Amino acid sequence: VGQQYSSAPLRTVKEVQFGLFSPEEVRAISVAKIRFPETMDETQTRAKIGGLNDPRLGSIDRNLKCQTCQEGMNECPGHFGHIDLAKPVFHVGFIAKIKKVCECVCMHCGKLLLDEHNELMRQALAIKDSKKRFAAIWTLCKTKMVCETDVPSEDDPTQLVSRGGCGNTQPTIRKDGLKLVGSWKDEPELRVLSTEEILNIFKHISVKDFTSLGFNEVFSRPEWMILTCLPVPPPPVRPSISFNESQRGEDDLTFKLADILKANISLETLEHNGAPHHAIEEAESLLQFHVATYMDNDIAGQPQALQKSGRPVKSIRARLKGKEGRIRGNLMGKRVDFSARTVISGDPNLELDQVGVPKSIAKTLTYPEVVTPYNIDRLTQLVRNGPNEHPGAKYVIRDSGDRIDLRYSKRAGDIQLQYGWKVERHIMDNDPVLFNRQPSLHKMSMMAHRVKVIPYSTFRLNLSVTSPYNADFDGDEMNLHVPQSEETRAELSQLCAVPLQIVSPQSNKPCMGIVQDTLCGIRKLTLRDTFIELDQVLNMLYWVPDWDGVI
Amino acid sequence: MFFIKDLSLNITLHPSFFGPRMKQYLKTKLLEEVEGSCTGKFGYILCVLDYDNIDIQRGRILPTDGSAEFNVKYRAVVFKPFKGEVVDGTVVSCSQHGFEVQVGPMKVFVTKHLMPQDLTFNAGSNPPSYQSSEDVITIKSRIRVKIEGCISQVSSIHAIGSIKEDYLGAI
Amino acid sequence: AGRAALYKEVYNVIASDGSYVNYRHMALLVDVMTTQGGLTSVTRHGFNRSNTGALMRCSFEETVEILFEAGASAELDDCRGVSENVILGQMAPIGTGAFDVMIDEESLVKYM
Amino acid sequence: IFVYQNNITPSAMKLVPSIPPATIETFNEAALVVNITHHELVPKHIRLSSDEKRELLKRYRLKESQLPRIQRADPVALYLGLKRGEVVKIIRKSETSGRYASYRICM
Amino acid sequence: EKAIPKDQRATTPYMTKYERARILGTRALQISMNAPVFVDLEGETDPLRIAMKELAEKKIPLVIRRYLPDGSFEDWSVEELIVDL
Amino acid sequence: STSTFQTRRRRLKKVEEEENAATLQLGQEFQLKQINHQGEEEELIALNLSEARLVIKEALVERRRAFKRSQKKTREKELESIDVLLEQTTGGNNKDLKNTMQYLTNFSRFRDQETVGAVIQLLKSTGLHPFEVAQLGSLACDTADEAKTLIPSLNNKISDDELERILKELSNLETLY
Amino acid sequence: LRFGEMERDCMIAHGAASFLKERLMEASDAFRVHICGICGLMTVIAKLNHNQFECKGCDNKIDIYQIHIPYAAKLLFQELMAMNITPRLYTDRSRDF
Amino acid sequence: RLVKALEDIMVHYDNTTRNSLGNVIQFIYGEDGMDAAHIEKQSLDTIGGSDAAFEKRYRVDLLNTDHTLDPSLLESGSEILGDLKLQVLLDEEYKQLVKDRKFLREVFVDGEANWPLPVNIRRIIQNAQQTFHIDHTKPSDLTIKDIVLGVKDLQENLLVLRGKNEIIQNAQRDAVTLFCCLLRSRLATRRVLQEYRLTKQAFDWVLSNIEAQFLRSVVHPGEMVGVLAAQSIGEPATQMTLNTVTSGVPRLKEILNVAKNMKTPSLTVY
DNA sequence: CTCAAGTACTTTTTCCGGTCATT
RNA sequence: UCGACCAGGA
DNA sequence: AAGTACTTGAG
Ligand SMILES: Nc1ncnc2c1ncn2[C@@H]1O[C@H](COP(=O)(O)CP(=O)(O)OP(=O)(O)O)[C@@H](O)[C@H]1O
Ligand SMILES: [Mg+2]
Ligand SMILES: [Zn+2]
Ligand SMILES: [Zn+2]
Ligand SMILES: [Zn+2]
Repeated sequence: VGQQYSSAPLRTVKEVQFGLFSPEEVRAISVAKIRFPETMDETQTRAKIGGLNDPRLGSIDRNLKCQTCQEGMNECPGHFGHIDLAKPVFHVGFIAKIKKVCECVCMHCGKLLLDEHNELMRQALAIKDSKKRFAAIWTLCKTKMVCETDVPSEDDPTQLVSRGGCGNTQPTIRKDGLKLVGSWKDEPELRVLSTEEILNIFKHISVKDFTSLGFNEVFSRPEWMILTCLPVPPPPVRPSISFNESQRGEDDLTFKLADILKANISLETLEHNGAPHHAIEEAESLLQFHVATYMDNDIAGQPQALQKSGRPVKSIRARLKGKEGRIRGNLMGKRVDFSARTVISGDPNLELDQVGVPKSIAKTLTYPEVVTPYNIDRLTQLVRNGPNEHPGAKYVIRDSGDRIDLRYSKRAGDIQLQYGWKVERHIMDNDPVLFNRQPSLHKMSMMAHRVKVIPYSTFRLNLSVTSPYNADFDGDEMNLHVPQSEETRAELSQLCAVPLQIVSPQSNKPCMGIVQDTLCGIRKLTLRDTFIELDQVLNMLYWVPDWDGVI
Repeated sequence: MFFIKDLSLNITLHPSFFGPRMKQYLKTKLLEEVEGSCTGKFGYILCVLDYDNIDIQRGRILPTDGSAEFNVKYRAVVFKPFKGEVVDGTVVSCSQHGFEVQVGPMKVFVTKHLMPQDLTFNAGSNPPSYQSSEDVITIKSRIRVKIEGCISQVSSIHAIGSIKEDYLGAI
Repeated sequence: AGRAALYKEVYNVIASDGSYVNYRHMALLVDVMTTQGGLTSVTRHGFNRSNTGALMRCSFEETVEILFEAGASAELDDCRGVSENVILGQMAPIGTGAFDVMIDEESLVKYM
Repeated sequence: IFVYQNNITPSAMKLVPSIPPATIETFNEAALVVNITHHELVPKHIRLSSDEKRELLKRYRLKESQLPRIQRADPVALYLGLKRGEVVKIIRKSETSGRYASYRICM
Repeated sequence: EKAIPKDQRATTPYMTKYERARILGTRALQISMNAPVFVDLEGETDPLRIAMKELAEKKIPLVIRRYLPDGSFEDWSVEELIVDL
Repeated sequence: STSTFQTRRRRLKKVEEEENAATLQLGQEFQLKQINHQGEEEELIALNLSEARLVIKEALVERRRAFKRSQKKTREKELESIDVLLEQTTGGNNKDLKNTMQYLTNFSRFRDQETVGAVIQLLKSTGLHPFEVAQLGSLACDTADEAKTLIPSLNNKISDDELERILKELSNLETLY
Repeated sequence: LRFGEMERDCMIAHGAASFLKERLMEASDAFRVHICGICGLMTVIAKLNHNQFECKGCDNKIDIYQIHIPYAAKLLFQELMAMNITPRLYTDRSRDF
Repeated sequence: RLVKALEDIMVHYDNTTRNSLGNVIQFIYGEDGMDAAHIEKQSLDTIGGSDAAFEKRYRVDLLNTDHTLDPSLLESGSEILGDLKLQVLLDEEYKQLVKDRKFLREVFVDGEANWPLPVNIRRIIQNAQQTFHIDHTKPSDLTIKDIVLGVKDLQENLLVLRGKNEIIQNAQRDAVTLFCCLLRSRLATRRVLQEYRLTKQAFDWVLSNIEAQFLRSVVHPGEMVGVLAAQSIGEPATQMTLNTVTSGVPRLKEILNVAKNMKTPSLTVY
C-alpha cells in the first residue's frame, strides 16, 4: 500500500474541501515550467526533454531518479507542472456560470445589478442555501438592464436615494460557441465580450456581492472560473505507452497539452512580435478551443477535435463519466485479487453452509496467517509442503517485509519461521469465503460459506442454497472471494454465513427450503402407504449424522 | 524563556503490549519520543513533568490492525529562544570567525564583527582567545549575549548573538 | 395524504405480481420521497439534487457536472455517506463501522 | 381570514403584509366547501408550542433542518394557519405499530 | 464536551450483531497479532475460537463507543453488554 | 511530532506569523492567554534559571521514586549529584537535558525553594509578562538602566526607582556559593 | 474478478464494513500518499530515505500527514486538479453537526 | 436508482432512521422498531366475530353465578365468587379488551385480523403445554391477580426505546400499541385458564419467553435499512420480468419518476 | 409584457474468445 | 500490453 | 422517450 515506511502521521480523510485553483496557487504547486510541446528525446537521445513530460514532474524508465524526490514508480505519485497561457481563456465547465454571473453584475463597475433596496432582492438574499440563493438572485438581475445610480427610498417613493454609481446599459448576453456576445441599445450595438474584459469585471466584484452569489472568498472566487495559468498533470495521469525501446507512444492527454502549448506559442509570438491584430483573435480562439477541448470534448458545438485517425480524443470529463468512468468503474466497483470463478455443480453430500473448492483453486488462492506459537508448528509443515502439495503455502513474509517465493527460493527447504511473520498459505477446509452469483440483486446473492477442498474442476454447492443465489447447474459460474484478515473472516462467519441468511427480512419468511428430488421424494416417502422394512430402516438411520443411536 | 507547556502526543501501541503493564510502556514510550526532542514550534522539549499524573486516555483500536492509538496529553519544561532575548552563557568554540557560546541545550555563535572593535583574535594561544584592551575571551570564559536571530537546524536551534551593545560582553 | 396514496400505489404494483414485500421497505421508499415536503422523484432530478455529499451524488447520473459545481460553490463533504468512504477507501460508518472500539486499561489490569 | 368568491385584485392582494405583527389569510369559497381534513388519508396534524418544539429537538438531538418538512402552501398547513418554522405532530395509524407519530417543520 | 455520563446512557443494554462481530474479529486479529490472552486456552489454537472463549467469560478488555447522530457518544464495556443476540 | 494545546486552525490561509522579539511578540504557541489541560484559560508559565532548575529536579526526583515503586515486583557537588539522578531517570541519549541541568546548576541565582518563591512573590506583583518577570529573576542587573536595556520590553511598564527597588531586593535575596 | 457496484451494495446491506474496505483496498487499488495540512493536496515532496517532507508553496515542512486511499482515488483527484478543481482532503473536522 | 436513493439510510443507536445528513426519515424503523426477519403473521381474535362470541370468550364475572370461572379451572374458583375487589381488577381487564377491539377495528377498517407481528405467542403456549405436560383435567394454581397483574407487568418490559424523558417514553408506549393488543387478546384471564389450562409455573415461563423473544426481535443499530429496502422492492421487480389500467414495471416507472402525465388516470368515487 | 411552443440535454441490468490497426 | 469492433455464456 | 430548462415569440 504505497510501499516503504514513512515517519509522517497516518490519518483518515474527514472532510473534502472543494474549490477552484487560483493562478497564483497553480504556479506555487508546480515543479516544472513546461514550455516545449516536445515530450522527451533531447534531440535523438532517449532521455526526457527539460520542457514537457518530466521537465522535473514524475518519472519514466523505472529510474528512482525523479527530480531528487527519489522513490520512483510505485512510491512517487505524480508531480504537477504549469503552463502560463498567452491570454485568459474560459473553463468549459464554468462557461455558463460565467454568463450567469455577467447577467447579475454590472459589466462596467462590477456592482450587483440589484441591491438591498429592492424588496424581492432582500428576500432572495435571505435564502440560506448557496445554490438556491444564486438562482433567485439571477432570475432577478437578468431582467435589470441598467446599473442604477439611484433607487426610491424605503420610506416615501417620492424621494430617491443614491446607491452604487455609474449609469450604463447592460448587454443582453448570449452564447455563440465558446464566446459571449452582448446587445446594448433604433438598431443595437452587438460585440463580443473578451475573456480579459469579463475577468477585470469579475476581479472588481466585491466579496459581499460574490459571496451573495455561490462563491467563497478563500476556496472559489468568480475570477478563478477563467483560466490564466494551466496546471500540467504528471505522467501517472497521462502514461506513455511504450511498445519496445524505439516505439515511443504517448497518451491522448499528452497530445492535447502539446497542442495547447503549440497554440499558445503562436498567440504569444503574434503579441510579443508584429501584432497583425485580426490574426491574434484567430490564434486566441484556437487556444480557447484547445483548453476547452482538453477538459471537455463532447461539447454542444459540433467540432469533436478529432485526432488524425478519425478518433475523437478522450477529454478529462470523458475519463470520469460513469460505468467505466473513474467514479463508477474504478472506485464504486473494482477488479479484485483473492478471487476465483468456475462452473458450479450441485452436491447433496455437502452441508448447507459448505462450498466445494476445486484443489487447483485452493492451491492458488491464499490466506496470510501470522506465525503465532499456536500455529508455528503446523505452519512450518505447510511451508515445508510448498506450493505444489495440497495443504501447503505459497510465500513466507518476513518481519523485514520481503516476500519469499517458495516456488523458487534457494532456502525453500530451510526457513526457520520466526513469530510475527506471515505465511500466505493455500485455502483449507473450513475457511470462511464469500460466494456469489451475478446478477447480485439480494443481500442473499452473496453468502459466507465453509470451504471443503474436493477434486474435479467445479464449485460444488448444497442444493437447498440454490434458491437465494437463483442458480441452476446448466453451465452457471460463480464467484469466490477469500478474506485476508482474522477480523474480516469474523465479519463473514458472524454476519454473512448461510445459516444466518435462512430467514429473509424482505418477505418476513425463509428464503430457502427443500427443493426438487428431495421435495418430490419427501411426499413419496411420507404418504400412509409407504412402509419400510428393517434392513433398509437401519441404513436410513445411520445416514442421519446426529442419530441418537436409538432404533 | 524556559517555559512550562501543556502538550500532547499520539502514540500507536501494538497488540503484543495489550498487557497488565501497558500504561508503563506508554509513559516510557512518550519519554522516548518527546524527552530530549527539539521542534521549531516549541523548541527543546527538555523534561516531562509529573510522571505519576500523565494522562493516557482511552485508546482507540485502528481497523484492519489491532494497534491502538492514544493521545497522551502531558506537561513539559521547554526552552524556545527568541530575537532580542539576552542570555548568559559559556564559550565553547573559538576561531578567527568568532566564538560559539553554550546557552542551555542550544549554542549561540557570536560573529567577529558582532563584537566591539578593540576585541581582536589571538591564534597564538592554547586555547585561542579574543583579546581586548581590558578583557580576554577564551574556551572556558562566561559571556552575556543578545540573540540577534534564530535558525531551526532539524533536531536543534542555533542563534547568532552580539556583545557589541551596552551592558553586554564578558562577566 | 400524499404519502398514504403513494404507498397505496407502490404496494399495489408489488402485490400486482402476487409478490409480497414487508411493509417497512415500501414504507421507507415512500417516507424518503416524502420527508422533503413534497414528491421527490427517484431520478437525477429528485434525490440526487439534495444537500448530500458531493462525492456521493457524483457517484450517480450527473458525475462531472456535480463535481464542477462542487468547486465553483466551494462545497464541503462530511464524508458521512457510504459512497464517500468507498471512494476514499475508508471503513464506512456502516453496520460493523457504526461504532468505535476502545481498550480500557482499568479492565486490562482487572483481567490478570 | 378573508373568504373571497372568485378572485381578489392583484392590487388588493398585495396589501396582506402591510399590517405586522398581525397576519391575513385568503381563502376561496369553492375550496372551503369540503373540509379536506375530514378525508380518509388525512391524519391529525397538531401545532406545537415554542416549548413543545424546543423540547422535541432537544429529545431527538435535532437541528431544525434534520426534521421532515411540511410545505407552507400545504392544504393542512393552510387549514391550521401554519407559519414558517411551526412544527406539527402527525398522529397516524400503523399496520405495524398500531399508532406512529411523525413531525413536520413549516416551509 | 460530547460523552454521555454512565448514569445517563440510553442505548440497548444488549450487544448488537455488528458489535459482537467487530469485538470477535478485533480480538481474533489481536490474539493472532501475538497479544496477551485473558483466558485459559484449554487446548485452543484458533484466535476466533479463543476470542469467543474470552467473550464468553467476558474477559475481553475492550469498550464500544456508540456514536449518536449529533456526535455525542455512550461508552459500553463488553463486560456490560448483554449477549442474547 | 508533539501536538499543542491551542487549536486556532489556518483554513487554506498560507500567511504565517510575524517575527519574534522583546516587542514581546513571541509565538502563537507562547501567547499570554493559553489553553490548560482542563480546557481552561491559564497565563503563560515562564521560569527563570533556578525556578527552572528546581522544577526539573522535583520531577526527576519523584520519577526516581516512581521508578523505585514500579521496581517492587553545594554547586561543585550539586552538579555530580544531579548527573547521577539523570543516569537513573533519563534515557541517557538526552544530551540536551544534561547540558541544560549543568547550565541551570552553574547559572541559577537562588539555591533553595524558599528563596525562589520569595523572588516569585516579589516580581509577580509588578504585572509584567512572565517573560519580563522571569528575565528579571534570571539576569543579574544593578541599574534600572541595565535592566531596561537588556529587557527592553520594560521601558515604560515600570518606574526607574521602582524597578531599582526590586533589583536591590533581588541582590539581598541572592544565594551564596 | 470485478467486484461490481451491485456486489458493493450487498456488502453494505450485510453491514460488513471492514470487509468492503479489504475488498476495495487491500485486495486491489490501495495506495499511500502524503498530503499537506494547509492546502489539502497531494503535493508533499516526501524524500523518505532522508526523512524530508516539505510542501513548497505552503512552505510547510511540518504539518504533513499520510493517508491510505485507492490509487484510482489518487488518480481521480489528480484529474480533477488538471481540470482546475481543488479536491482538498483534510484529516480534521470544522463544521461539527 | 432505488439503491442510490436509499444507500446512506441506517438505524442509529437512538432507534431513529436517518440519512448521511442526519435528517430523520422514520422516527423508528418501519414505525415499530422491529427487525423484519423476526416477524410472523399472527391473528388478532379481538377484531372479528360477533359481539356475543367475544363476551363468551373473554368476559369473567365473579359476581354472577353463571359467568364466573368454574372451580374446575383454578383452585381459588370457589372462594373467588363475589370478590368485588377482584371483579374490579377483571372489569378494567375486560374494559381494556373492549377498548382494544374498538382501536383495532379503527386501524384495520376491513376487519382483517391476520398481521405480521414479532413473538409468535401461539408457539410459546404450544410449547408450554408439551414442556410442562399440561393436563387439561386438573385446576390451575394461578390467581386473578397472578394473571391480570402479570400481563400488565410484562408490557412494561417490552422495551424498544429507552429514553427517561416523556417524548421517548410516549414514543415507547406508541411503538408497542399493536403488539400489546395482541398480547392482551391472547393472555386474557378466561383464555389463559379455560383454553390454555396454564399452571403458574407455565405462565411465568410463557411471560418470560415473550419478553425474551420480543427483545431479540427489535432492529440492530447499524442495520443498513436503506439498501435493504431498495433490494427488497428491486429484486421482485427484476425477477417479475426475467422469467418468461397501467400496472407492473411501467406503472412502477411512472411512480418512481413521479411522472406527471400518467397513462391511466382514474378516480374511484364512493 | 403573459404564456404557448420551439429549443436543446440526458439517461438506458449484472458479472463472464477472435480479429483488426495501432499504440 | 493498447482498446476497438464482432461473436458468444447464465 | 420524458423530463428539464431555457430561449423565442405572439397578443
Ligand atoms: N441478460 C441477463 N442479465 C442478467 N441476468 C441474466 C440474464 N440472462 C440470464 N440471467 C440469469 O439467469 C437466470 C435465468 O436464466 P436461465 O438460467 O438461462 C433459464 P433456466 O432457469 O435454465 O430455465 P427456464 O427457462 O425454465 O427458467 C436469471 O434469473 C438471471 O439471474
Ligand atoms: Mg442457469
Ligand atoms: Zn516524485
Ligand atoms: Zn455600473
Ligand atoms: Zn500545501
